[PDB]
Amino acid sequence: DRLDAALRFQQEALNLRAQRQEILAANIANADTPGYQARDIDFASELKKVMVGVALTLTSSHHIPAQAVVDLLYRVPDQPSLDGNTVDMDRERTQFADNSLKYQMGLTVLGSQLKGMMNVLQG
Amino acid sequence: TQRNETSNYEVDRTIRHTKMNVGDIERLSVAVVVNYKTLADGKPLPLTADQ
Repeated sequence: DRLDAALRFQQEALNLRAQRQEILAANIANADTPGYQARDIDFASELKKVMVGVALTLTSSHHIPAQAVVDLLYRVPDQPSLDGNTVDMDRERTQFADNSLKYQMGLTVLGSQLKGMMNVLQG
Repeated sequence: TQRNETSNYEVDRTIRHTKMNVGDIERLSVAVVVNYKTLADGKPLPLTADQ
């Protein structure tokens, strides 16, 4: 559908921001686990990958339709801890706040596009 | 381990429509009686098992 193509980029950006938000909050929650590595995703490359499948064929009514079913990069440690935990509070707190801001911005842009498509139709 | 398998099949199909004939035979029973054998003398000699 053409409607999907217009809203594909913002939807994928919003979903990627939510996933990275979950990853950052997991990094915050597991700050005290000894031996836990701080993981993160490269937002731009994954957004390229998602932006850049074959529903199985249903011959009749009984035939069952096809059933549907990111890469994590390690953060470079800054300070060496003794328990092997590489999670840094300041870095991930700033990243968490930034991801929240960008999620809000994506919501704003997507809502503006939908509202414009709506006022085009209203009449 | 996780295996999710979905398969759609096409099957052979045979429809047979039959209208039985009216007047067919269900059960036949037959009674046959034979005579004896009267020779030139005239004695009614019975038949044999083979015959």
